[PDB]
Amino acid sequence: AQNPNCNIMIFHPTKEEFNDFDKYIAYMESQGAHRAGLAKIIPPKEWKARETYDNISEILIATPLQQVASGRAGVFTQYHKKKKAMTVGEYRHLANSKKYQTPPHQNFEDLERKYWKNRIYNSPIYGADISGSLFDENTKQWNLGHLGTIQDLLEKECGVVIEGVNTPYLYFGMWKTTFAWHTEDMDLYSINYLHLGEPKTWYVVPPEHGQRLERLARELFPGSSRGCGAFLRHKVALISPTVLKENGIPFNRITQEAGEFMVTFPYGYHAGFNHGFNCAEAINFATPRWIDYGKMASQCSCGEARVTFSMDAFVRILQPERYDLWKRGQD
Ligand SMILES: O=C(O)CNC(=O)C(=O)O
Ligand SMILES: [Mg+2]
Ligand code: NI
Ligand SMILES: [Zn+2]
Repeated sequence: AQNPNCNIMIFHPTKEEFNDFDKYIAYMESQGAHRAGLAKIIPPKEWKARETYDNISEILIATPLQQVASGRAGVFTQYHKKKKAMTVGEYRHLANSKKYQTPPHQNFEDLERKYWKNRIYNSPIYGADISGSLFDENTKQWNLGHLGTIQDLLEKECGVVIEGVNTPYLYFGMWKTTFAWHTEDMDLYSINYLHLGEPKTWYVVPPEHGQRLERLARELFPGSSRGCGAFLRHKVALISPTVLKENGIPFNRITQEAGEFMVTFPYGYHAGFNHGFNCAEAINFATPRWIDYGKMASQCSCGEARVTFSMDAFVRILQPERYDLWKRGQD
């Protein structure tokens, strides 16, 4: 069995290998990459996402989110307070201001230490889940807005024909902006490209050990666990690496830099934070190996998780027994 320790693998495809997306995912899986839950892909040196970023300040962040924390430094939840709209220009200036800027630090390890120590005492502002793309239409390889759709995957594998569309989202981050422990909707894959700016640190639990994380989360957030049998779907809970190590939860960590892709694999729990002002683009996708994870994915039916239009058909086709209850949660 390849990669039995479930280490995060890093890949360096050639320009030739970068032509066929699906083929390269299948290659990474042949090497055991999926066992980690996350992989890094460094594009060939000849590739570019777009020519320049010179005009990105005119993008609108319609609903910036202030991420307010409650708990202790290593075990906390965050709620999103909606703020008034601002342009990317305005947001970048805010990120770089004395109140919000990255503190002086020696290296990534020191910054990680400062994050876990001090995150809860600040409320950074995140621009999330903004429909759009920053890939040039002429970028033909690994363009996140030109992937084959999840609907077409399910049609090809299973023969059914469903509504729904699948488009990318932009994320604008600053120091301490935080993504909580989660898997993807319907335990899909995700792919994330860091377009510009400062790094993003990721933590991941191997898919084969995801239920270990869920058990700890039930222990650490006991009121939340009574409210919902899949409350990590709410995307609000943080658990530090120190706490994970104390409770024997297997995980790995890696820092993504501008110009690099990360892939999350089905049922790979992940969490992380941004080092300073940055812009990422991400999208969900499917392969034939996903279908069995889609069929088994947990669902939030308490009403909190509320998700896209396109998830309806996935639940309806793959999880018909659950459909009625899940849709009462949506409606
Ligand atoms: O970049 C972020 O804030 C969050 N991204 C993801 O969880 C992802 O790409 O799967
Ligand atoms: Mg612009
Ligand atoms: Ni994700
Ligand atoms: Zn719920």
